[PDB]
Amino acid sequence: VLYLIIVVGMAYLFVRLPSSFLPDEDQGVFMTMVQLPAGATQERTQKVL
Amino acid sequence: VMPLVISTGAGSGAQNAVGTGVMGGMVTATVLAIFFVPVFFVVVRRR
Amino acid sequence: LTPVDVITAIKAQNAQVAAGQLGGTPPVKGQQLNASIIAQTRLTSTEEFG
Repeated sequence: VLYLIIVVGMAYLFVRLPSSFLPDEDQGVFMTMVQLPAGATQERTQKVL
Repeated sequence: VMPLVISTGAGSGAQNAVGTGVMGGMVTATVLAIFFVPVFFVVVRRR
Repeated sequence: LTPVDVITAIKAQNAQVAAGQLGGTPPVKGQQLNASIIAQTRLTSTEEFG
């Protein structure tokens, strides 16, 4: 009967454990993006870059 | 899987996840099934 | 009048025109506007065609 509760705690654990699909790995190369208010010019974004 | 569980190099996340997920199940599957399956067998045979 | 004239007129004053941009590339140093331009739009209602 004690072994019985060994089962139910599993369900308690299933709530605690979240769900994802695929981890993020260290590829060594990453990206960065710059977005400016509309109506701007090429010089402004070039200076920001 | 001992080297897998402790890694920080390239592709570390996948080996970490696989090693932990396997070792955590196995440590309890080897230390508790020996003391549990005879009780299960005798109970299932009695009924 | 002739039907050819009607066809020519309806072709001429129901058309699409591409104008461009105010502040296009290449720009001159010291520019701060990059708006677009709208030139002509196709007729929509029957009264406009009338």
